[PDB]
Amino acid sequence: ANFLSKQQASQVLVSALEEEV
Amino acid sequence: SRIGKLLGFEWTDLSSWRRLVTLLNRPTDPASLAVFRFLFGFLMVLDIPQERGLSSLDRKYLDGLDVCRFPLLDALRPLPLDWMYLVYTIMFLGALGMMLGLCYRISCVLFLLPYWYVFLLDKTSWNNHSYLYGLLAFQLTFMDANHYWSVDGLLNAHRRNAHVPLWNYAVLRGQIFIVYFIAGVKKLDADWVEGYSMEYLSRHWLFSPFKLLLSEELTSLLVVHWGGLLLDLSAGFLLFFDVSRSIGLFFVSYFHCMNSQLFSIGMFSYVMLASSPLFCSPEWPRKLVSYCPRRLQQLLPLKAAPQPSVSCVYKRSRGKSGQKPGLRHQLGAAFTLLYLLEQLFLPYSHFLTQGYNNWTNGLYGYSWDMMVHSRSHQHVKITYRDGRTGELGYLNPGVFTQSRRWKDHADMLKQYATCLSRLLPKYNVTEPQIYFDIWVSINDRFQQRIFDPRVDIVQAAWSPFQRTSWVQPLLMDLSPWRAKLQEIKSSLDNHTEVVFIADFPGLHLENFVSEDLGNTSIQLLQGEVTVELVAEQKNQTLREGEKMQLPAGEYHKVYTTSPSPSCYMYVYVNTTELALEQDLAYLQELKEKVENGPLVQTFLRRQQRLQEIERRRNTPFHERFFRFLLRKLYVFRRSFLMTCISLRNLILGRPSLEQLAQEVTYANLRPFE
Ligand SMILES: CCCCCCCC/C=C/CCCCCCCC(=O)OC[C@H](COP(=O)(O)OCCN)OC(=O)CCCCCCC/C=C/CCCCCCCC
Ligand SMILES: CCCCCCCC/C=C/CCCCCCCC(=O)OC[C@H](COP(=O)(O)OCCN)OC(=O)CCCCCCC/C=C/CCCCCCCC
Ligand SMILES: CCCCCCCC/C=C/CCCCCCCC(=O)OC[C@H](COP(=O)(O)OCCN)OC(=O)CCCCCCC/C=C/CCCCCCCC
Ligand SMILES: CC(C)CCC[C@@H](C)[C@H]1CC[C@H]2[C@@H]3CC=C4C[C@@H](OC(=O)CCC(=O)O)CC[C@]4(C)[C@H]3CC[C@]12C
Ligand SMILES: C/C(=C\C[C@@]12O[C@]1(C)C(=O)c1ccccc1C2=O)CCC[C@H](C)CCC[C@H](C)CCCC(C)C
Ligand SMILES: *[C@@H]1O[C@H](CO)[C@@H](O[C@@H]2O[C@H](CO)[C@@H](O)[C@H](O)[C@H]2NC(C)=O)[C@H](O)[C@H]1NC(C)=O
Ligand SMILES: *[C@@H]1O[C@H](CO)[C@@H](O[C@@H]2O[C@H](CO)[C@@H](O)[C@H](O)[C@H]2NC(C)=O)[C@H](O)[C@H]1NC(C)=O
Ligand SMILES: CC(C)CCC[C@@H](C)[C@H]1CC[C@H]2[C@@H]3CC=C4C[C@@H](O)CC[C@]4(C)[C@H]3CC[C@]12C
Ligand SMILES: *[C@@H]1O[C@H](CO)[C@@H](O)[C@H](O)[C@H]1NC(C)=O
Repeated sequence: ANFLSKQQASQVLVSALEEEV
Repeated sequence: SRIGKLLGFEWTDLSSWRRLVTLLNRPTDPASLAVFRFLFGFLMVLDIPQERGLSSLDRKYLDGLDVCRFPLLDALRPLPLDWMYLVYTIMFLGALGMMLGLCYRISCVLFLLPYWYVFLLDKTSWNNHSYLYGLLAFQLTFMDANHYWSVDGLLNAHRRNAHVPLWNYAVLRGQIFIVYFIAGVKKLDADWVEGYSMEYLSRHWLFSPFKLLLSEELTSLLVVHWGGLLLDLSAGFLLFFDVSRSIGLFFVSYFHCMNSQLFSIGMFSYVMLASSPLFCSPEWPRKLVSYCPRRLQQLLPLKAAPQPSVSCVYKRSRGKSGQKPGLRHQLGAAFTLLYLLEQLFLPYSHFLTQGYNNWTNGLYGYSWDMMVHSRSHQHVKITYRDGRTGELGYLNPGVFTQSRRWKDHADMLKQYATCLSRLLPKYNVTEPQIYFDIWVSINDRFQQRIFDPRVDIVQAAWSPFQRTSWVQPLLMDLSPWRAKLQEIKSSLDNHTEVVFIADFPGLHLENFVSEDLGNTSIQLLQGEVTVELVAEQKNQTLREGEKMQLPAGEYHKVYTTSPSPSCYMYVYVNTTELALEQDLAYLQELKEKVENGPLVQTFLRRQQRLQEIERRRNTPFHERFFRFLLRKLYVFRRSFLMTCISLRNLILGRPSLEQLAQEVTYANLRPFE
């Protein structure tokens, strides 16, 4: 449950601040 | 003596070490210090189970788990779960003793040590208010805040209503003026002044009164950015001087009350709202009982005068010449000076620790730069190559981690790569070589790679005092494109989306368009790129202005050939999504017309969610208050029960698995729902 394939890994087309916990 | 009234001392007091030592140990009323100590202890007691993570310790530190951890030092390791519960219990007891004033010094140390151990345990939980809590505890350890309104005076008639030295207030006042000054001198960055950091914060309903005389963009530019910068820069000067104390008090109170509602930053707002009466006279609690009714003036302790103490040096014109200060007074003065100097210097120490400097300087947590830089992540890809057979595989991004902050820092990335290298052999993999490919856009800029994708991070070189070599520089000479980017984004339909990408020369981007992503195209804005279709092997060159349509369900590669960085954009439509919505709307309209003369289930559940939202809007605030109190009570009860279970296990021993299961199931009962 920790391996992908080339198809799902290469999908590119699918803001946060570090102070809020 | 106008300056003597303005500053509280004279120039002659700073002309010698002896005079300064005498001035810094001047007797002072201890009431304000006691009130601040009580409030700080109470707030820390309330904060320990919520933000520090006492109610998630079993999930975070579950025994026998494969997790990658990010400590400041790899020599620091966590203990088993029961010893974590013991450490948190000790910290809670220390905070309670600090609040009550009972055994002040021992309680201070008991709170101080485990807190900093837990703080240094994980680098991914550092922020500014946790750092402030640690600093405040460290300061309060060396003070004497149990000289008034404390249990320690009831069982000892030598620390009740006694004087305190002056530097006890000077240290705290100097600290609260570094927070506000070094926080508005970091908000003189072009992205805060121009109004790019917090652009959507003005949409809140709490800014509605300002909209009666200002436009939305003007409200965002003036009230949120410039007003905040001016308040941060001038709050300390307003609070210090008694001519303008009331206006400064009102302004900072309004500011912190607003910030408590806008964001979720724990107890930061309440802490800094109780640290502002430490700028008023040290006798304000004593004077505040003169306005309460005399009926309620008899249950409180009698307001006598402070009694002499050995901590502060005494210099009187008639009451003897004065005693030579001992080691205590000189140590206190030296501590004040050195601590203030170091606190001033530390936020600007980033030119020494060059290994922690990414796009943003230093590690986050100790530089007083809040809500200045915002990040957006587009794609993350982790690929390993087997060192024996050469097979290529892809890992799920963020597998053995409990955070997401490793994507921005090179040290955290190195730690994650080492953890993966150690953990992968357990899954039938030889020694791996791991590569990373992360696209980040900071403050509404072009998306670009932050790390080199051709470098094996396992064997890379990283040092704390050396600048990292595999970190891609931020393309600063593309910010003036943001107005055109915003215009292009605004000039769109309700179905299309746009992605802006800037690529370095010599690298290429490989993408796989999904089947549902029909009608996708690439348009070039600057530079020159070549697009290759993997299926039909052929290259096509592009120039500034033209666009090309790409197929669905196929691999395509984009190559950058210009000597300078080039930027393009993606325009794509979800054909399946639009078709689904249009048929759903048509069917709903037809059914409504017929009645009045799984897609349906999705529409009905969305309508049910909207109805629930509108009913929660219509209902008053008392149900929300009841629910909030119920949730808080549940979290407190859960933490208490798990702590008791672990303490019993530590003291006696593991009784049995069945009984353990029964008590664990009991501990999550959700009292009232
Ligand atoms: C020391 C406790 C400080 C508590 C921190 C609270 C806030 C202060 C902010 C500190 C910023 C960063 C500190 C930089 C120096 C300390 C770290 C250090 O030396 O060790 C790091 C590094 C390895 O770290 P890993 O966790 O493997 O790196 C992650 C990727 N693998 O260690 C080494 O290289 C071995 C030791 C070499 C340096 C040792 C120290 C030499 C002198 C520097 C003084 C250290 C600073 C102390 C700060 C005091 C005042 C703030
Ligand atoms: C107009 C000329 C000065 C311009 C600006 C003046 C100060 C600006 C705003 C300062 C806000 C608070 C930051 C500093 C807080 C610590 C000093 C402090 O609280 O002073 C008050 C206090 C007396 O005040 P009260 O009796 O409450 O009188 C009420 C005032 N109406 O005075 C003292 O603390 C005496 C100590 C002298 C300064 C020592 C503390 C700071 C030391 C600085 C360390 C850095 C080293 C370099 C400095 C060189 C100093 C030799
Ligand atoms: C004495 C033995 C028994 C003790 C208790 C008996 C049963 C009562 C059990 C209490 C369980 C729940 C109460 C504790 C919750 C306290 C409020 C709290 O922490 O609120 C959190 C909230 C932040 O929440 P977020 O999730 O960020 O909200 C998002 C908003 N944008 O923070 C605050 O509200 C801070 C306010 C500080 C506390 C308010 C003080 C007012 C009440 C004072 C208490 C007076 C008595 C205290 C104890 C008396 C002992 C003699
Ligand atoms: C028996 C089972 C069902 C446990 C359920 C009880 C809980 C509702 C208890 C367990 C821990 C208790 C808390 C433990 C510690 C404190 C600290 C205490 O802080 C103080 O100010 C008290 C000290 C003092 O003023 O003398 C206030 C009550 C509170 C929140 C208690 C409120 C009630 C809690 C959450
Ligand atoms: C600075 C800002 C956000 C960042 C940050 O505030 C945060 C989150 C914070 O935790 C903090 C703690 C202590 C010191 C500084 C900071 C901050 O940096 C947003 C300003 C907006 C503000 C909430 C309204 C300001 C309005 C003007 C002051 C106008 C006066 C009011 C009118 C009645 C005349
Ligand atoms: C593919 O998507 C593009 C982008 O939305 C469509 O181009 C738009 O076409 C409409 C005409 O119906 C124009 O009004 C818009 O101005 C066009 N957009 C842009 C950015 O020029 C295109 O029609 C779509 N093609 C198909 C077959 O659906
Ligand atoms: C498409 O053009 C590129 C030149 O940009 C050709 O050469 C490749 O260039 C990239 C980027 O420099 C290298 O990483 C590759 O190794 C080059 N060779 C190949 C085979 O990709 C590329 O050959 C052209 N494509 C075709 C099908 O001719
Ligand atoms: C049992 C052990 C792990 C507890 C940890 C204790 C040591 C490491 C803690 C206790 C007090 C801490 C110090 C408290 C205050 C400051 C000032 C700050 O500006 C830099 C960090 C610094 C200097 C801390 C460094 C870490 C420190 C020295
Ligand atoms: C939108 O496109 C994605 C692929 O990028 C697809 O998984 C998703 O199902 C689409 N939306 C709908 C509503 O089908």
